Amino acid sequence: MKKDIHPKYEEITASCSCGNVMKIRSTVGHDLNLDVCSKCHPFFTGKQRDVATGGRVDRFNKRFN
Amino acid sequence: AKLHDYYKDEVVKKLMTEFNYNSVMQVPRVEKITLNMGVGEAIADKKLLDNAAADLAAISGQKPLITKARKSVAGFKIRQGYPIGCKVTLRGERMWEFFERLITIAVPRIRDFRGLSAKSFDGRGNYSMGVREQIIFPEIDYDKVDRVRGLDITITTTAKSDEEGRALLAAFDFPFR
RNA sequence: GCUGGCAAGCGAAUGUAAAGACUGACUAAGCAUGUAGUACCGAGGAUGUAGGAAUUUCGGACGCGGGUUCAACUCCCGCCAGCUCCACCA
RNA sequence: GGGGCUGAUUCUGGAUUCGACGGGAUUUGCGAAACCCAAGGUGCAUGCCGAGGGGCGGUUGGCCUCGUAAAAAGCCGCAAAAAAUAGUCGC
RNA sequence: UGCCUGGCGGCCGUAGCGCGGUGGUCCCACCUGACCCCAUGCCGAACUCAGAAGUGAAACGCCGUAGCGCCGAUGGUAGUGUGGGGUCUCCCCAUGCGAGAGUAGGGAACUGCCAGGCAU
RNA sequence: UCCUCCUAAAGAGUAACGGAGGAGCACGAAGGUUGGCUAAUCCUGGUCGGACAUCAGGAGGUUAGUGCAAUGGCAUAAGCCAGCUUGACUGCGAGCGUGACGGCGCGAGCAGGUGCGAAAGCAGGUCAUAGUGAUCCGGUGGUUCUGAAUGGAAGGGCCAUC
RNA sequence: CCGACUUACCAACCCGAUGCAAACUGCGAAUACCGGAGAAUGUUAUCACGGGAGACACACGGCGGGUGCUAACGUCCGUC
Ligand SMILES: [Mg+2]
Ligand SMILES: [Mg+2]
Ligand SMILES: [Mg+2]
Ligand SMILES: [Mg+2]
Ligand SMILES: [Mg+2]
Ligand SMILES: [Mg+2]
Ligand SMILES: [Mg+2]
Ligand SMILES: [Mg+2]
Ligand SMILES: [Mg+2]
Ligand SMILES: [Mg+2]
Ligand SMILES: [Mg+2]
Ligand SMILES: [Mg+2]
Ligand SMILES: [Mg+2]
Ligand SMILES: [Mg+2]
Ligand SMILES: [Mg+2]
Ligand SMILES: [Mg+2]
Ligand SMILES: [Mg+2]
Ligand SMILES: [Mg+2]
Ligand SMILES: [Mg+2]
Ligand SMILES: [Mg+2]
Ligand SMILES: [Mg+2]
Ligand SMILES: [Mg+2]
Ligand SMILES: [Zn+2]
Repeated sequence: MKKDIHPKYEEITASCSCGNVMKIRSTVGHDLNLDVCSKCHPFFTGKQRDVATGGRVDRFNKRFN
Repeated sequence: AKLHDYYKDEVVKKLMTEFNYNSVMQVPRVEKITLNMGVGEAIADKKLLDNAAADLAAISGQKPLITKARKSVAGFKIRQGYPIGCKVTLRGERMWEFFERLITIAVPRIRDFRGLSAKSFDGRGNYSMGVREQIIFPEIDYDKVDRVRGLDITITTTAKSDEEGRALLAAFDFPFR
């Protein structure tokens, strides 16, 4: 690395809304205190259901046949 | 290089028995990580180049190299030597440090993240993939930015073949389809 | 369900047919073909590039072989089409 | 049959016709032809000789059929034989 | 004295590509990390300065492969300097010099210095 | 007027109102040294980005490039960047090539003082060939000179230059 | 009608052959020319300087050519 031409690059804490607070190195400065992350994103860890044939909610079949 | 030191032995053990290797050096490795802020429509105002060179510096702490044209394509009316974009390349420690940030903190600021393409290999499996915004990175917020530009990330690896690179990335837990 | 059959009735106290073997010609028909999957399309499994949205050049400075070009009708040759000069002395 | 000037609104090498009309690529829904399938329903068909088709004739002969072959009807031609067309303008 | 390795040359297209798989006791490469003293017009991609945990995986080198690139006879042909001729936009003879391409074939380099590591 | 190719017959030279193109410049860097580097074209992947840019890998090896027209060359690179600088110096110059001549060009090396490189060494412009005009007459600055009786001056000569 | 299909037609690279080029050469002669050595021959035929000229209108044939019509007792170049 060259001299002081690049910005400061030190470890900065990052806490999500789940059980993972990381201490990766970043130049952001102030602590992240971020939101939903890879370990808790709905991509592979929740709500895999999609709109794939849900259908109209039927309420007519509540009076007679 | 936390992910490096943690997963190096594990991926070596996996890939050796997967591909019938006979040496430690034969396992596919990671060469570098490259990223170019391809700012083309910036001929009229040079301030876009400075904005790109600041946003890329914020994304990865370094000084982006202001690239120059070498062909002067008339389809956009450009002359060689004029600044067009800025590229940043990271090796080793910085490569690993940026890799964990692009792996872990990349989802919250992006939308419709249903995975990444599994056919982004340039024959030899170098995994060039693009993102459509910069605020995806935690370093850059939306209040301080005026324009919206993406990135052309490329994780250049030592893998001999595309399937070896894909196995490399899957062992590194990258979100494929 | 008429019912062989008894227990807890009768009026103040009584409805009422069902899909599980398919072992086999593996219905017929023009011999065949599926014994519950084939003939049939559908979510019973699904995952893909026609067209609807916003940005650009393309026309039109020409009649045209090119060429210097990153490139032009605007730069230098030749193909025509207009203006103009000469085509004379023996 | 031969020379010179024009083929330039620019001569000075970089016009978005501002617009409608071709063509490109980017961001959206879907229809086995923008998809790759027999599994729910559990019926009587794939194909095997197919009959000539709206008023008339006809398409890879199967888009329409069934019993052992006949009316054929989902399209195309005759057909819609409103295409007769700015403003001003005589008895 | 024989094995292979390193450095410098001669010879620079039979001396170069493709395929097969070997080499680590030595030497080379890969590599570790890097405040220095040096370096990137960004990053130890290259220079390097501190070394041997591992590997011959890429290289480098070695052995065979006739798939190539090439070297290429004899004979023949084209051409011609002289003299002498015809039917003279071209050709014949006596003479020497005799190509290019294509056949037969050759071929998977030799060789000189030290510098070590090997058996002797 | 000058230069490049062929006619030009394998040394030099060689004509036509022959066939084809350019030159009457630019550069205090586009020169010198040192260090470093190697394209044109095509294929694959990738956010706008497209037959086209900026990226990552591969095929290929000069089919790119030379400030310019053409020829001959350029890998040690003459092709491209970075640091320092003015040798784009002064007086000479053995030898040679080319011209009838005026002339033109190459040139080892010497003396003085510089630039780069640790050093060996390189630099007397630009990869080379076009980018140019004799003499006379006058202008400008210096002069180890000449100064028509003397001492200066005028003027002339000498050097640089218009 | 999708067109079954080739309709005396045209059709990028890539390979396999067939030709042409003064301004194409991965190759390549004879002759021409320079230099080094040697015998034989030629009235120094060789070079330098000085005095004196003449001359710068050539043509044909042979050979390799431009131009022309590979036409001219036509024209332009090189050798005898
Ligand atoms: Mg190996
Ligand atoms: Mg012979
Ligand atoms: Mg021969
Ligand atoms: Mg031969
Ligand atoms: Mg000659
Ligand atoms: Mg150099
Ligand atoms: Mg010095
Ligand atoms: Mg030059
Ligand atoms: Mg005069
Ligand atoms: Mg006096
Ligand atoms: Mg004076
Ligand atoms: Mg000759
Ligand atoms: Mg005399
Ligand atoms: Mg005389
Ligand atoms: Mg004369
Ligand atoms: Mg005369
Ligand atoms: Mg005369
Ligand atoms: Mg004559
Ligand atoms: Mg003659
Ligand atoms: Mg003749
Ligand atoms: Mg004649
Ligand atoms: Mg005459
Ligand atoms: Zn989380």
